[PDB]
Amino acid sequence: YPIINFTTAGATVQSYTNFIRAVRGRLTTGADVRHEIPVLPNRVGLPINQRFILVELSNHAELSVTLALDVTNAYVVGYRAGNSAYFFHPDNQEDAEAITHLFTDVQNRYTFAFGGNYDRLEQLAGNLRENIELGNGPLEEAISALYYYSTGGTQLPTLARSFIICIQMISEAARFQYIEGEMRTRIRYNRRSAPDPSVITLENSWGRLSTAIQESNQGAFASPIQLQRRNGSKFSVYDVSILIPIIALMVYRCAPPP
Repeated sequence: YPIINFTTAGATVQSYTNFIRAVRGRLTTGADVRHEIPVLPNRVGLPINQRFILVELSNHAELSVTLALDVTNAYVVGYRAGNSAYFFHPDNQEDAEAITHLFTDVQNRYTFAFGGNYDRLEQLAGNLRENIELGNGPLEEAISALYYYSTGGTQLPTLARSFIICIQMISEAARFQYIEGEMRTRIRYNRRSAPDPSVITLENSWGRLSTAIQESNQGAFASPIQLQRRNGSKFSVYDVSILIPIIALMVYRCAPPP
């Protein structure tokens, strides 16, 4: 499976940008595009040899971890740290069988009983996304946390918090240039900060947005979608046009019309 590398050690806006750009290139072929927005591969009939991509994260502490992302939704399905790999609770028999194709040579394999969805992770973390700082420092720390979990150096709440950081800085950034932009800002000024409502709402609305766009009539939504500004004020999206600079990838929702 394709591997993309990134390190928090000496990270810059440019190195982070190249990284996210590479992730997007491995996530989608670039064949399916709608109203200028790339669509991730349809999971139906997708060969298992093209189902995942690996993201190896390293940090200043010289510690590395490898996350496994599902190309059909950009989810982080699990990770390997040394001789141990951990997977989030599979959701269907298909996903359960699919992850056995990852890190096939790790000595110890484990499957968590919980999922990687935010509601769950925030619950185990004891903190909501809005109270979890993001940036290069948090990422660097998240990597170490993930690394020492198997040896008992990381408590579950910290592990969950770490997943929340990685998922947003990798998967969400890949999905939205607007969140990749938020992370670029954090790196550029070396400031760690929790995601504002604009980031939070985009993250929660990815599925709805992907579907609205794909089912739109020549780009116009049948029903508007409500997002939030940085100050938390509400604003409506009635067309795909306004999302072009915001969403970089969509989950496959339907076949494109003639």
